[PDB]
Amino acid sequence: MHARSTGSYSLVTQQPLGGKAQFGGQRFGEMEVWALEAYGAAYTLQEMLTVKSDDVNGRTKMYKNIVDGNHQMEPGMPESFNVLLKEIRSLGINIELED
Amino acid sequence: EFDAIKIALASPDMIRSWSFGEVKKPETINYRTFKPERDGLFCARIFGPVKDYECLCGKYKRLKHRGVICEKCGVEVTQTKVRRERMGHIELASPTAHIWFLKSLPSRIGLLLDMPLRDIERVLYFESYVVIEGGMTNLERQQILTEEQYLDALEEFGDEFDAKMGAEAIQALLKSMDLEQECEQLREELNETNSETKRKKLTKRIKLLEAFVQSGNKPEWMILTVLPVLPPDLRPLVPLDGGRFASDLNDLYRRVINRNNRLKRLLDLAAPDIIVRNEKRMLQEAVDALLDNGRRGRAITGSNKRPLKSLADMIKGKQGRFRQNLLGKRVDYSGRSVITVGPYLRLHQCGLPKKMALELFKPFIYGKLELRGLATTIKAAKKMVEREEAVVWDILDEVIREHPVLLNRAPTLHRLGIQAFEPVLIEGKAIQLHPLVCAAYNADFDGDQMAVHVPLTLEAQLEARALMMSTNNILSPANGEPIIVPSQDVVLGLYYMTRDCVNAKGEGMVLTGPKEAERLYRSGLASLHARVKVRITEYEKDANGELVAKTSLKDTTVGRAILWMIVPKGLPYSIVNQALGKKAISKMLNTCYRILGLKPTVIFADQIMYTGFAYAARSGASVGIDDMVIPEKKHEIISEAEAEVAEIQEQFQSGLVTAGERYNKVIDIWAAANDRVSKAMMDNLQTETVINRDGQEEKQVSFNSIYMMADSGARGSAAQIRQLAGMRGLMAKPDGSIIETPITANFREGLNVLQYFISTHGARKGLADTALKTANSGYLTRRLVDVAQDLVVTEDDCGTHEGIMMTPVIEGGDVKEPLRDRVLGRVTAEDVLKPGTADILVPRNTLLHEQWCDLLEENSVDAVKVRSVVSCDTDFGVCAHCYGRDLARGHIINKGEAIGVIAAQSIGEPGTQLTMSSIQVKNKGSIKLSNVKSVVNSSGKLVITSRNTELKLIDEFGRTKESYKVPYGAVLAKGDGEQVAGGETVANWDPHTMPVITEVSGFVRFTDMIDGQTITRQTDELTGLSSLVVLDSAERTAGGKDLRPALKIVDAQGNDVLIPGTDMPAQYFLPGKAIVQLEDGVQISSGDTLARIPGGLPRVADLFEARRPKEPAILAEISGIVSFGKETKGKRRLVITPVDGSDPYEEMIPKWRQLNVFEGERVERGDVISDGPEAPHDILRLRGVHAVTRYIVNEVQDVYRLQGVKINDKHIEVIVRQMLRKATIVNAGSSDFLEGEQVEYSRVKIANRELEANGKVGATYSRDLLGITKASLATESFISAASFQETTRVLTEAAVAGKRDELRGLKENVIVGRLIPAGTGYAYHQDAMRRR
DNA sequence: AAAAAAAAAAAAAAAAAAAAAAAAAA
DNA sequence: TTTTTTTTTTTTTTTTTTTTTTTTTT
Ligand SMILES: [Zn+2]
Ligand SMILES: [Zn+2]
Repeated sequence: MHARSTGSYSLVTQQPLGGKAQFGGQRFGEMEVWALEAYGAAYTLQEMLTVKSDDVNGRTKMYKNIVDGNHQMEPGMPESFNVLLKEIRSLGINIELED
Repeated sequence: EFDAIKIALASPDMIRSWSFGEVKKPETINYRTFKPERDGLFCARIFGPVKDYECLCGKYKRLKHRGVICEKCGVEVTQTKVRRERMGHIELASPTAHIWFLKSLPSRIGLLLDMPLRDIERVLYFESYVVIEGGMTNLERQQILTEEQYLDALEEFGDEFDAKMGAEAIQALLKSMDLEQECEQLREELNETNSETKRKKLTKRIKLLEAFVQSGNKPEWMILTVLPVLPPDLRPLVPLDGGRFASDLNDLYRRVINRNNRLKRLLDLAAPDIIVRNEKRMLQEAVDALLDNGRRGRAITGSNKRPLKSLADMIKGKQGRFRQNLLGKRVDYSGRSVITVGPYLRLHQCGLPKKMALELFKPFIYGKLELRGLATTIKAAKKMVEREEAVVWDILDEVIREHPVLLNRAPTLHRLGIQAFEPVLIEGKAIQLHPLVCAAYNADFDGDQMAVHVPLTLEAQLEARALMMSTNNILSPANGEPIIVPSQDVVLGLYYMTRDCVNAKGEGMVLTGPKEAERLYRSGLASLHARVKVRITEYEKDANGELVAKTSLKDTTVGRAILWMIVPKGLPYSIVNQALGKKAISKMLNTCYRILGLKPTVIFADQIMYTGFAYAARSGASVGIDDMVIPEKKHEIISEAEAEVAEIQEQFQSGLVTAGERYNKVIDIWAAANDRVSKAMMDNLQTETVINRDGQEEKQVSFNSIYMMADSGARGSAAQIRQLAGMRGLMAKPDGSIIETPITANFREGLNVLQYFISTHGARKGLADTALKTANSGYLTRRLVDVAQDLVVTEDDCGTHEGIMMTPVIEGGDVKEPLRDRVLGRVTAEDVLKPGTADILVPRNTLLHEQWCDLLEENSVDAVKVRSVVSCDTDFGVCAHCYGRDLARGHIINKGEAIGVIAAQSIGEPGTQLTMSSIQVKNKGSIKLSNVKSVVNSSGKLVITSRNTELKLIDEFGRTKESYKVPYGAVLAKGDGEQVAGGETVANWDPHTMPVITEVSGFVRFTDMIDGQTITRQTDELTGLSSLVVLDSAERTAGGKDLRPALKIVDAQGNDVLIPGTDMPAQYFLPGKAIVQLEDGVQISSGDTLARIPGGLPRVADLFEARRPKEPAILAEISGIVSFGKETKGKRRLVITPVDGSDPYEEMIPKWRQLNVFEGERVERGDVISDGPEAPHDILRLRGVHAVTRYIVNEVQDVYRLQGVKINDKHIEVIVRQMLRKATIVNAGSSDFLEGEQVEYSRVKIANRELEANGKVGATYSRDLLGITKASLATESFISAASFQETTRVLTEAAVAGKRDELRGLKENVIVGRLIPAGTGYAYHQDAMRRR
């Protein structure tokens, strides 16, 4: 038996830890990702891999919704995309969003 | 929210637009106080305030002053998030080369200027030169120079001529090159030049140049002039626990700033040419190491001697951000434990230990708590819940009132391995899981530890309750069978229900209904089962969706009548009036869903579970030693087998037979004895119950527990019960050869040391094979998913008239898969034409579900043209009508729902379950033949003069129920268009030796037969009548080599006999090593001989890879009269001359093969030449798309059917369509794409479609059958490729292409973290698409 | 009969599954 | 005079390339 709701994040990345000796969380594999993709469930996969494993507004506002009793998410965009985008921008690469 | 990401090349104007300052000084932090430095790596005005709304000078900490900058420090008072976002720049005095294009290999720059890489490398690092605007000089424009010949150029051409060195020279070159003239001259060269290497380099150059012209980029942008710099936060300066500051990117930027500042200072001081040369070289190397350290030669070092980290490192490798944080992660609000049953639960609902509920929903409970105001502050609420106070459980029940959750298993093979359920609070420490769904999870209760997740947003709750809900998941995706079939125990109870004992209590009376039947059963006044007439009522829906209630007496068993109550109204009674095997109950569920929809099925299954468990408990179904019976004949049979094997061994000792033959006969007789034992024990088992009938005696089906178990299909099979009672057959050895001595003993008796030892060899081999198969299946499944990640349904109907043809399948025996199964749920492409001809049996573009399929079946429809995904004309997707039904759902497939992933996953799931003469016609019918070319032999029988002939037995109705491949010259007692009795031997032949049967009759003259040089006279020692023997090429002299052995038939006059249909004589040439039997002066009859011519899972994986076989079965490229060519130039040459087309095509063959076709045969293309393994690509390029697809589906279906698992063909259809997405152009036509250019099919398809929509013509193409892995590599989704084993080449190609990457694709949306454009998000995205 | 282009088969190079003390430069 | 750098106290697979052989045309 083991579970976790809100513990510590890993140093290298803001993801839940694993195992029992340290209070981690269950590991979501990529085949589980494919299965989620197999179902039409879209929001579930996004939030699971994003807020249940990051965005400051997403997790804070989720705390506000849940404590308020609301069950709803502003998906927004998880800043890691911005990290990659500006890393590429540092390189001589004109990569950008579009309309 | 938005659409396709756009990539392109950075530009100095773009750079300064993004940047908002220059870091003109290399400082980072004061390191005396903690404030930063002005215009350092950490700067305030350039980037922003470190703290939240606080000027560095501190003039404005107030939110009222938000946005307005100070003046003491010039710092815009704003959140420090701006520091995370604001880029910067560095102005470079000298142009800097972008290392990525320098060593992309193919280097973009080296081949864009058409220059070797070593020379341009030498020029860049300031040890050479390059001519710029050479003009009227002795120096080519592209020429490079060094110091001595630079001085020579200065001497001879110190005038106007200019030659530069370094990145500045390269930038000048890139500015001084023309695009349209280059395209023109290169196109002319491609048109005229005929050197394949030249053609290759030119097509690459032209594709790059025309793409860059299509791009808005400019070539100098490949040369860096202003260097963007990261925002400081993304290059943090972490102070360790002490007076030390450990990111290397800060060091790299400091070094670059120092080098650039020193270069500026030297230029101001005007240092000599060599010093500025060296400074520029060092700056170039610093920039290179900053971008890519180690891409160049010996890299710079970090701490002691270990390499530091660069931007490529940040992006590349496992630690690279794609592979670092876009992969299987860990998840909060997640749990795991071993699982149990709790059968009293319902499939719409699941168990969950109370403690897990407590910890999982802490924020939820806090929200409800502060709503109730039990403890306002969150810390107090945390204290209350961890104390586990009284009121908290009410809150837990409230939140769990409606809040489904996800249950999951580790080896998530197929998608039911994740599933939504409603928790119920259960004490203890284990998760109660519904029984039946475990079978979908294939998760025994050995101790499997399943995990649990919780959705957060109401939309996710909607998805789970609506999509991942067991109610919404009852049928398999692989095919329509209910995945909720009961497995092993409850099936025993139900089998116990619908089985009769001839005489017991409650035998021989009558009842008015099932209710009193249960009453009498529970009373113990009657037996659980006995033949009894009882009135029952059924409610039939034959009317237009209207119930009709009828009633009548039916003979039945008491348990059967008791079961009748649980049936819903719609179903009839005959369905329950059988023994109710696992297959029988499976089709019971199938009927229930197909007639009554979903909710009645759910309720029916729940009650089936409950009642069957209860009555299995009532059963007392046990097992004991006595319950297994060993027939006494086992002793006698074994004695006979021992005597026989001793006799055969003695015969071998007598020398009559060989050791191999001795062993073969021994194993044969042992197997026969084992079969006798199996029959004896099965007879002893099945009908052992022999008892009074209420009279004297009767024998009925046996009530021994083991036969009830086996026949019920609860577990096991005939083989295992055979092992239990009788001998466990013959075991093989580790080498795999079957062992001569079988396992004489049986499990019920003791097993000797040796038999157990050999059985252990076998079992351990099986176990290791299972482990290896598990690993290989996992890897192959990974491949299948990643190749097919992209495909998604995007359109309803392609409006195409074209589809595949579907028919039943007969290998040469029983039909193995009927038409009903293959055609179900699929939209017809062409209407069905019954043989009431001029009958449109069904419309042309309608779905075919079970009622329509049964209509077709009773109509005896044999071949049906149906829509297929491969024939879909959907641009960048698939049409729904092309796909048909979405199995696991009733309605046709819905828009947007992707299918590639589920298809791959379904086909891969059984990867664990896989494994690592003459004919007697049975049926009665008329005779039909295909590929028919026959003749009546001398004896009057029909022999076939066509190798590819096949016999069909047209049944009485008219359909081909039987099909068998007829070899050449077979013996037929009958002919085509005739009647054959069932069980009459007409199909017979001699498989050995290749006949030389003659088309015509006449004298057989020695036309071109030289004796002693070409042929040899070999005398037979048995009879005396010898036969001329033709030698092979090598054995004879070369003089006789060209001298062909030819047999030309002539009439009585000696003139050539003209074969009907042509004028050529009946010349019958012979190959080498041919025994010419007949001699001169003999007339022959027609069809008369002249001479005596002497897999598992890896197989499926290779078929996906489409790997060429060891010896392919060569086919005819082009139709026409065949003919022989040059001889023994390594291979023999054949040429096909079309009667009107163009002959010159020649094909080499290793003539050691047993060839098929004769020299003077006219054939159609795609005709077998050598026989053996058949490649797919030849089939594609000769037969077409349909032929190869049909072969692949047939083979893979055969494999999976052999292993006993059924998968709908559509999954293979889609994987094949993806596998062939690429193609090669045949002619450019009016299009600009080059002749040999390889392009993805959809691109050229839309291109030539629009071009032909105008007055212009389209283009010619040829689809290419690319291996699955190669196809995965060849994908326009570079973001996928970027996360696929490399970044350098991928991003270079993307930038030079500047490809607007479509959100189309699946992993990419996950990688960037945006929503899937497949399910709900698709619809949402369409709104975004509607917005833009 | 001989020169040169093209094929393919073998080989090998690249990728993927540590601390202490002295000298030099700022 | 202080701090940073340099030197002394693993095997397998795949792909890329190059060489030689074979075919063709002059
Ligand atoms: Zn200020
Ligand atoms: Zn279509």
